[PDB]
Amino acid sequence: VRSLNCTLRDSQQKSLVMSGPYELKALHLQGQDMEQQVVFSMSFVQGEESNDKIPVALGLKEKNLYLSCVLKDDKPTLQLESVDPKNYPKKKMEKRFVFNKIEINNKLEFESAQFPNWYISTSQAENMPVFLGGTKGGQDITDFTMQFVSS
Amino acid sequence: EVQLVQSGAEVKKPGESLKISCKGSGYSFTSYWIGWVRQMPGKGLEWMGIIYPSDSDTRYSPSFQGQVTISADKSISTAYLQWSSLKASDTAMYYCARYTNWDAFDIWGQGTMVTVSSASTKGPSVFPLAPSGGTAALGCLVKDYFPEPVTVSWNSGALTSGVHTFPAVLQSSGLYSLSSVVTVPSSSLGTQTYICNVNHKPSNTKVDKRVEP
Amino acid sequence: EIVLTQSPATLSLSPGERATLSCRASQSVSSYLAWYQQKPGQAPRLLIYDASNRATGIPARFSGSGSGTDFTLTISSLEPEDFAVYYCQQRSNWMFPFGQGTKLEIKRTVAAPSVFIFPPSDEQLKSGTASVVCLLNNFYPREAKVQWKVDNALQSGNSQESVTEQDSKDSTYSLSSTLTLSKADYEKHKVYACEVTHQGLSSPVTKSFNRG
Repeated sequence: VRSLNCTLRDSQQKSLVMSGPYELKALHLQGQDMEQQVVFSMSFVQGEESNDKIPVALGLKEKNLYLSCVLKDDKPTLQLESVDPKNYPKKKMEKRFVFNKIEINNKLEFESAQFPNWYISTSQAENMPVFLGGTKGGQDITDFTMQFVSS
Repeated sequence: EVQLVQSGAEVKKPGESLKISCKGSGYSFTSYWIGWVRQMPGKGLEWMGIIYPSDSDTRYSPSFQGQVTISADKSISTAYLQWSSLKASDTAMYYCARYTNWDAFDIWGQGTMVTVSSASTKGPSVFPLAPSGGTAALGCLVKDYFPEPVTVSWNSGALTSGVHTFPAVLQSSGLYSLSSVVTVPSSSLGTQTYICNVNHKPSNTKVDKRVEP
Repeated sequence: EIVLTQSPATLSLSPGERATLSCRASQSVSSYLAWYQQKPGQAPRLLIYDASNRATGIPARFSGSGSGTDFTLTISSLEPEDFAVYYCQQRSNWMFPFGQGTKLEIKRTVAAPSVFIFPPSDEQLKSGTASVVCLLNNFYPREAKVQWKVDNALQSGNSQESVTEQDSKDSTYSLSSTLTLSKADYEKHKVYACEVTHQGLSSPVTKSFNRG
């Protein structure tokens, strides 16, 4: 499987950091405090692929932790999940780990492959969790930019 | 079976360095955060820090930052907690625990007791608490030993009913003391032999004391 | 960061009764609240995760509820193994505070202690020290006052007490009080007395001996 190291920032230029061990939060970082941002290993995985929709998995660089989408309290929810390092990453990732990376103007959206029209989202407020949102274009932010990181 | 097994009890003097371990089994150790928790005698739980064994990403509680070092050898599924200079106030039980995406410590180690004191090891002196209603009490006073623990059995473990072995009390001297007592029928004092078996593994002391009326 | 306040500090109930324990957070956070049980002499273990989910192998009599800052742990009908210390925990960003704990103790009928006094042994006396031991056996509640008297004079500072954990079979406590004197001070006096005050005794009880 092919992977790329990268960071993501929402369209209000908020960076993503580890809040605790299994959740991310978004905040305005600049200067030296930018080193706190999470580095992802974005893998290019198997799945329904169209011209502007590319299936990917989002793991934390050098960690057996992946973003995944599951029902929690009957609601589609974003979580960070531990995996066996002997088996990951792989091309055939389980559906809960797959996101459709979609190009929108000069930005990116990450739609859950398991839950159509549910997206990786951030709140306008500072220091709030990254979550899975069923709206795109409301108060919640569903578009991002990607920055490439050295191998 | 998913489990965390910790290293044995430690007895040290202030200023000494120490490294204790936490071994994971029955699961992918590399994939879960490991936390360290302190419990001082008679007190509650205090989180010290946490480490992700895959890349050794470590976070400390502000109360412990710069005072301890948390590390991990993922190749042998082991997390460590270390001090370069122990204090008498570091005397506590230390637990390691697996942290999960449920925001909980789902599996815990058995604990490592760390005793920090300027006292050196010494076996106990054992004295009778002689028997003087239909019930009589008798026992053994196990005095001036260090460190904990001592074990006390009666008649090589054959006498268990009515036995009470008290928690040790640290005396002002820095040495421990405790009593182990048993209540028996007063009519059995002339018939039955009562012996307390005291074992202090740290000093390899074993004393069988005959308690007579 | 946040503080977790548990109440009551000690909850005294009997097997068969319903228990309700409280945990209140100083601020409301988005992390999941968990409850831990620590039986005497054992490591803590997870009971409940995300306020209401029973951990693997936890019996149905345990349930949890709450939201915002107010959380509750309930045991529908207590079993003897449930008498333990309970702690709540909720992560605040990268800090992990615990509540101060609640001790669940067995309430049983009042039981007066059997009191015994033990003079120092001649073997100990030979070494220059005299330890006089007073035993309070199988009493309930735990609260007890033990006063030493040497020739009817009240003693202070020269004794130490130790108390057992609640008995697994009869739910009583036992207590030792040890008076330590030098051999010379021991032989200067005649009557050694241990006076016990407890709820189960109509008046304080003394056990004593005349040296030698």
